Amino acid sequence: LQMIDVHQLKKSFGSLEVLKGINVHIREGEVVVVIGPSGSGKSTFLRCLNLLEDFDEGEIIIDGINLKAKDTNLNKVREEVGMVFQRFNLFPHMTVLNNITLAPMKVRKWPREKAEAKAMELLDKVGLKDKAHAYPDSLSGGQAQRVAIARALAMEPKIMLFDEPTSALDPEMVGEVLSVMKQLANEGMTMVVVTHEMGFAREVGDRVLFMDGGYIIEEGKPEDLFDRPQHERTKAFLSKVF
Amino acid sequence: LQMIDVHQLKKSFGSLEVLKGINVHIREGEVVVVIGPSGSGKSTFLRCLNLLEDFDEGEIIIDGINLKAKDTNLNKVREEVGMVFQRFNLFPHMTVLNNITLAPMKVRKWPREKAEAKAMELLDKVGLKDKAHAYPDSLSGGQAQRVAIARALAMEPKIMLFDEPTSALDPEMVGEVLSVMKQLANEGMTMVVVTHEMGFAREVGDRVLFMDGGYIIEEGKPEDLFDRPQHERTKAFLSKVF
Amino acid sequence: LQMIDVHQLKKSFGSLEVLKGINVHIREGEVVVVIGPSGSGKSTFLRCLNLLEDFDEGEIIIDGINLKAKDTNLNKVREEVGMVFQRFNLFPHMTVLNNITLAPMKVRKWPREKAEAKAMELLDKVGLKDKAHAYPDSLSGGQAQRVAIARALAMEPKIMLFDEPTSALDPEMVGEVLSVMKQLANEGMTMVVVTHEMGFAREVGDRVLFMDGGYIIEEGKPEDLFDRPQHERTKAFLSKVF
Amino acid sequence: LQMIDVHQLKKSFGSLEVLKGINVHIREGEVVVVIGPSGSGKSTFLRCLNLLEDFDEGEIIIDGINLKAKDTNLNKVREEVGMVFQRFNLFPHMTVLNNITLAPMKVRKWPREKAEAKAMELLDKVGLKDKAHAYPDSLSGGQAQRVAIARALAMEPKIMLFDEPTSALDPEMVGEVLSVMKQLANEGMTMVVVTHEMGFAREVGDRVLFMDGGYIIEEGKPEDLFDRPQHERTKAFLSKVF
Ligand SMILES: Nc1ncnc2c1ncn2[C@@H]1O[C@H](COP(=O)(O)OP(=O)(O)S)[C@@H](O)[C@H]1O
Ligand SMILES: Nc1ncnc2c1ncn2[C@@H]1O[C@H](COP(=O)(O)OP(=O)(O)S)[C@@H](O)[C@H]1O
Ligand SMILES: Nc1ncnc2c1ncn2[C@@H]1O[C@H](COP(=O)(O)OP(=O)(O)S)[C@@H](O)[C@H]1O
Ligand SMILES: Nc1ncnc2c1ncn2[C@@H]1O[C@H](COP(=O)(O)OP(=O)(O)S)[C@@H](O)[C@H]1O
Repeated sequence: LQMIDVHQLKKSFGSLEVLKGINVHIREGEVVVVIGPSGSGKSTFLRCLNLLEDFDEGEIIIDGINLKAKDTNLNKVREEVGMVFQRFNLFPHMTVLNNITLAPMKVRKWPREKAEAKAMELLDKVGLKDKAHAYPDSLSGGQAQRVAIARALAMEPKIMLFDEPTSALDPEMVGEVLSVMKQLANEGMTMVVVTHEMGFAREVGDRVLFMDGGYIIEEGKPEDLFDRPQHERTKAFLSKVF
Repeated sequence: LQMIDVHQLKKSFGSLEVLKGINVHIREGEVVVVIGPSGSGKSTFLRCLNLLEDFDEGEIIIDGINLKAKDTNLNKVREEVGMVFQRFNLFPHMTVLNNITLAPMKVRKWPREKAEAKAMELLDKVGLKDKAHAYPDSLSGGQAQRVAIARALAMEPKIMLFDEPTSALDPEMVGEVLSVMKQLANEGMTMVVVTHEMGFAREVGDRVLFMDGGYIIEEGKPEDLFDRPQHERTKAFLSKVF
Repeated sequence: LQMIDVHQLKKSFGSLEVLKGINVHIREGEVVVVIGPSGSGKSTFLRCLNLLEDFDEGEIIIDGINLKAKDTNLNKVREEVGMVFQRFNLFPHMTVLNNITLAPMKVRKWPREKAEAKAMELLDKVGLKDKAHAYPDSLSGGQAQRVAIARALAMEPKIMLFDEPTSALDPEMVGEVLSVMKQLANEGMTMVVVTHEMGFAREVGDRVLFMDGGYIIEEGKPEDLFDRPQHERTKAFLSKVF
Repeated sequence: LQMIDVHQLKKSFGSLEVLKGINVHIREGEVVVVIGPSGSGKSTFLRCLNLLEDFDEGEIIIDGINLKAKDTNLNKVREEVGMVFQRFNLFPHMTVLNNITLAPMKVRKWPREKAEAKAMELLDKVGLKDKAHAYPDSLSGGQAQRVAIARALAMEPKIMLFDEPTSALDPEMVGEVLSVMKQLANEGMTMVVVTHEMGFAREVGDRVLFMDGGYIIEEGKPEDLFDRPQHERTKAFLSKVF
């Protein structure tokens, strides 16, 4: 039924409880956009979904695989979840092409040639096939972020997580990244995107999750939550940032 | 998380097992369209959601109310779920106005004045204000189905069930009913619609459920399931519709 | 002057030269019927006149506007040319009415009321006023093709292109479509029609263009070209529709 | 009559309508400054003039060339319009000289000697003739922006666009760049400058365009618009600036 099933997820960092009982259902092929004030645990939530973070209480089931089960291979689960961070996504001492074939070649044992062809295909999809042999330090922010997306997709994941991938870029470079993300959404990839770009949220998001202080205060279709919020805290957040 | 939660639902008629274990998650505000071969249990399924049919196995929770809770709770489920049939939704020997107010007054103990006011606003919603005092025998099939909707809505339900609502209608009379259902969808009503109007599904439906022989064989976004069906039984059914 | 002026038009799809020097003059109000063997470039020619294809060599002037001039707005020219394809002409997720008012409201900025009123006039003209609120999937081939025509005319174009609009229809629904086309011809609309229905060409065509292998082998009034063709290739082709 | 002619321009990202109908007339030789609240669409507007962004409605004509004209023709627009961004204008891994000659040689097919002669002439223009063989990492931010201008100018554009050209600079380095831009203005260049440097605007601008939420709320001579604004939105923004 769901590609991502989260039940009463709780997470603390010592004395500080960040996630206070998150409940989420995301269907395969759905694009879920997460918004909310800072410190609400948006990034922490993504990190949990990417297995970069252990969790205290709750249950997380990815593609029918409970992360707490005996027979669960967490590295295998980590193979089906791709993630793009706000900033440093590439190894600097590696070329674009090699950054992309590294995991597929190691993890999925693809021969160097099967990996590189797939990488050239993803580079073309993001419009940077000509940068295959360049190093990250020579890319613009917008180009590096697109390559970061190609790299994550090279593992052919079932889910793609995005933690404010454009929040850092200058306005000129924002579109080229969102454009790739939109293209990716039209392809049926299950996506979870933390972002402040409400235009992208409305246009390509299937559902929006309003996270505030460790809780999902409201949930709903973009149109319904942005223009018909049902909770004052939601209207509050939406008004102040407008 | 879900207005309608269905788990491993099974329904048999002694020997005949109509529902072979279906699972469904419908969120508040979603419009779900159900399509599939005859004898697949689509209608029986709806009648289980409305407590019109009892089930042998599985679990059903509507708006947080389990369908196996005390009757007193089941009554609120009954009141909160509205349903429109192929035909026969109105009492033929009763005016349009009286058909609409009957249940609110009798069940919700609403007073005459409040019930009629609501009924009149609803007649405006479906475009049949001037038909308030007419009898069903004086309405076209298209106007009768619209009155059926206003009647189901008079109870202020949180969910609206439609079982092939326009199927008994001439093609010329289908649009006006679909138009009203679309308006209801835009207002955020949780809807479960069993229909053959595929165009309507593409425009108004959030998800489509393909049922075949008592099983939910495929589920997905209308465009995805319609244009790029993944399972063979789905493809087979669509090759007869498209 | 000349509603359509094409000089030495050449078109290639890679190393495949499809049109190799097309020359055509079509004055306003003329109904030009294009015939010829398969793969002659008939559809390609129409695609070019509708700006769906960029051409390699030659000139194309639509109502005095050269498509290669620096001050030419190619989009404004596309607004002037309506097209009806052999098959998929309507958005499946929209009603008949909404299919027709989409471009007029979006492109010509007509308020909903002015667009819908004009859409109803056209629906009536094509005899489908009672289908305004129906969806494409509920239409027969014949009805859908007539709505496709109604839709194209909604933009009030100066030219109407038809790529074998009845070739796909059963012989039962061919009539209603040609009928609308005949009525459109009687109204003075400049038309270009690719068709195999030679009965329509003789009756409504002001001129017939015999295309073969990317060249216009012969041109002339229907009677003259069908009854007394001058080129043996023209006679060869006509004797075979026999 | 206008080097830049913009009519009812609209640009949207889903429901987000960034530009809501902009009309702009800029004559050859005028210097137009654009000011306004963040999110008004100032940068998006400039990106439309340089064919970096595509638009939904209305039309743009640059130097008699329409932006919806054939490509081979749009390339001439791209060549005639230069632009300086707030930060990333140069390739950090190549020298000042090579940065300036790159496009001229690659795009305009200018030979090396001609390209370098022009680059040297332009370096004298911006006052960095001794920086020809330096790398961007050895230039102050102010020197780098002056090189960005020389670089944009090497293509001999008819129009120069500036998107907050000095905004990322220390107040101490803002003057040297404004000085170059002032010189460029005295030379008769058509310029569009999105900037917060009001003093510069009063001296160098022929007109000012105040943008607010996708609209050009007010326009006029710098002194008139700044010192005696007519509209409330204009007054409101200015109370935050002066
Ligand atoms: N590793 C670690 N160790 C200790 N504390 C952490 C850690 N990571 C986050 N935090 C804190 O958790 C809160 C949510 O961070 P989050 O970034 O998830 O909030 P948003 O993404 O909503 S801004 C915020 O105070 C972060 O400072
Ligand atoms: N009361 C009763 N008693 C015995 N059998 C019944 C009964 N009611 C239904 N059936 C049968 O259930 C199947 C699904 O009906 P359903 O109408 O749910 O299929 P669809 O809605 O998909 S056409 C089909 O064979 C119906 O003949
Ligand atoms: N997009 C594209 N890409 C590659 N090739 C194409 C394309 N479109 C057409 N062709 C070919 O051009 C020829 C004429 O097609 P045309 O349909 O114009 O011939 P008729 O209309 O006379 S049957 C025939 O081989 C078509 O296969
Ligand atoms: N690619 C993309 N996708 C979605 N939304 C976008 C995109 N690009 C811009 N926008 C938005 O356009 C608005 C104006 O940006 P503009 O930078 O033109 O405002 P100013 O220059 O006035 S600060 C603002 O909300 C920007 O967030």
